[PDB]
Amino acid sequence: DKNELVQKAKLAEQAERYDDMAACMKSVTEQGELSNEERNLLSVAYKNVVGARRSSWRVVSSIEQKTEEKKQQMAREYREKIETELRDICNDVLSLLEKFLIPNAQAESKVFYLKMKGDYYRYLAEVAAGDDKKGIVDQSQQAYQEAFEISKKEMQPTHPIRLGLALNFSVFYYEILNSPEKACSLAKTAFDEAIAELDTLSEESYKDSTLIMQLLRDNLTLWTS
Amino acid sequence: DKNELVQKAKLAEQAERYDDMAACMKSVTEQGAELSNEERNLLSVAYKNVVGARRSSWRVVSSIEQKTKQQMAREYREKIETELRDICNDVLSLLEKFLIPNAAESKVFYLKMKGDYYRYLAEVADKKGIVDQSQQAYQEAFEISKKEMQPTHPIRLGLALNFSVFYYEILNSPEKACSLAKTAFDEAIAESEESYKDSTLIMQLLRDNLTLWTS
Amino acid sequence: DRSSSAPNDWEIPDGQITVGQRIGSGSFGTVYKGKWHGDVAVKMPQQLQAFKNEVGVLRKTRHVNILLFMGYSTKPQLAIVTQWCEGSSLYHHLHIIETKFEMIKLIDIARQTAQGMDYLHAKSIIHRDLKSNNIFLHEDLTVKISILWMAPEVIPYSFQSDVYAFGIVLYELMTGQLPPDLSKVRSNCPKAMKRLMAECLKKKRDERPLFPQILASIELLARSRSASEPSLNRA
Repeated sequence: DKNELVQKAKLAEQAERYDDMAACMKSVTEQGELSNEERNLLSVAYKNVVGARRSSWRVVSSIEQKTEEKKQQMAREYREKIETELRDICNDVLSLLEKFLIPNAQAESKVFYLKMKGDYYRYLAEVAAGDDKKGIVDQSQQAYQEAFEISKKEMQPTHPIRLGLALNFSVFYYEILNSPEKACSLAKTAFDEAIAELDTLSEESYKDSTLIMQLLRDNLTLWTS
Repeated sequence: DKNELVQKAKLAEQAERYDDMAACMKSVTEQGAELSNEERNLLSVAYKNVVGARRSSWRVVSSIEQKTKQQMAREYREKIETELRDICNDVLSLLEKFLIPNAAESKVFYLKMKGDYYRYLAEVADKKGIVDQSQQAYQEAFEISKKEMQPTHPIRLGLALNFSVFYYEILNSPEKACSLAKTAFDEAIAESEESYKDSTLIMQLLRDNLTLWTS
Repeated sequence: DRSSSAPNDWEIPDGQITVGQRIGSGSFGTVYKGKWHGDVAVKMPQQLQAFKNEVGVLRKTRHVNILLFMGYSTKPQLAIVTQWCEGSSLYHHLHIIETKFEMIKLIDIARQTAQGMDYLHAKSIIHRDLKSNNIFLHEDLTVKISILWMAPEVIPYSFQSDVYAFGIVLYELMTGQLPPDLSKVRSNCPKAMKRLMAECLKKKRDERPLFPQILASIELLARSRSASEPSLNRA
């Protein structure tokens, strides 16, 4: 089963049948720690599912602003109908981690889990509005904060997810909290530390470090606007 | 009513959420609506996108099994394959029930669709007793269309292009495809121009089609 | 836009061109990076004779498919200036990074070399030192025109001695691995390309084809996927 589940997952991944990946990996997670490679598949799977569920939402929202008419009914209904799909998708991954994140402490595994928990809240926060968004925004900042603490103390700057976590924390502050310096200071701190760490000898850390770090400067540059 | 559906379809098309387009376009056509080029185009684009990804997936899926848990690979193929048939058989029923009676470019394209969608279905195969209907569909459409639109028209060339690739991909008999392909080139090259910009791509495609079939 | 996320006259007076940081060495000497209305490349009695002899041969090139020479320098030291090439040599691409080249481009790499050498040959320019360490993939694979790669008779140059080296290019293009073991040739190589590589290793030096024949041969062989009609047009 688990082997086959991974196999169905790995094969469905090849099939890009991400819709099916969600059902397989959810059921996989339901068994309750998730191994490294096995954990990776879930993140990419739901991210791809949410991706389609987010890019569409983005274009349709723009279209609504552009729409100004009968279109307002169709657009708003459609936007709402796509929002309820992602939120159920959101509550699902949240429910899975809410249950199976607990078996985690391997500190980076716990670190990985909190990062994952914070990210989807932002997706949820984008589609929500008003007080509904406030409730999730609160949980989101707290999740990144708790993640940042353990990641900062227990994970060295060569760890790729430590850098990616800071990136997610910073993009949330910039995109919603609208405080570029609050995001820039932390993100650049990792960046400054990561470039110092570029001197490390390990090839994989080096490979993963150069791959991720490229986003940081133009991102901060884009945030100068 | 249909206008509401047309709008929704227009939305799902660009938002990369093709599943909604088919259901909405189905409601318009099942009501008995008459489709103009852009009206049918949306329908054509909706189902063509929807079926291509699964079939391409099957191509991916069906290739890994060749590399041979083992049963599971075949089983997964059968699932997408099973779904791939159902999702297209819906269109055949709709075509047969409503789009066939629809009534010359209209019939040409709808007849074209029958063979087209039938091609996508039969290739999944049984096959011996299936493919001939697409052959029949294409022959009728080509025979009827030959007198209605000039070869430069992209529908005819698109029809001819599919009609040509059909013999090669359905049973690997390149002799008719290559002859068919070149047969249209000179009358198309000889020349209404609003969509000729599109015609040149199909023309180029057929020439490029011709380029591979040389081997 | 919005923030991204985690995806998972040919004499140039001295002083006009800024010669910057030293990058490396070529077949002989030192190659430096430079600036003049964009990036430029600068290559630094025996010294003067070697410079004029190499410069004089290089001075005959005026074509888009050859590493573009731009000028020469006498101050503070004798320097030969060409345009800058960004990337790595064919050897580095093929042997340290395992560069993933498209088949059409692999055939095209052969096409550009014969065109450049034919042009050079029309100007009576003998290459004498063709090899993967001397072949830079400029920008999007644009071709700009040895102990292990120098032909047995050369290692005395003639049209056929230079051709032998291009024969080795066919080997490198089809095998991709360090020596050469021809068994590494790719499975999808067109038979005509497969045979030409084998032909290039023929024992008789005078049996090698002329550059007009190679270019014409590449034009003929170059002709060597079918699919369904694309979605109809919409704005």
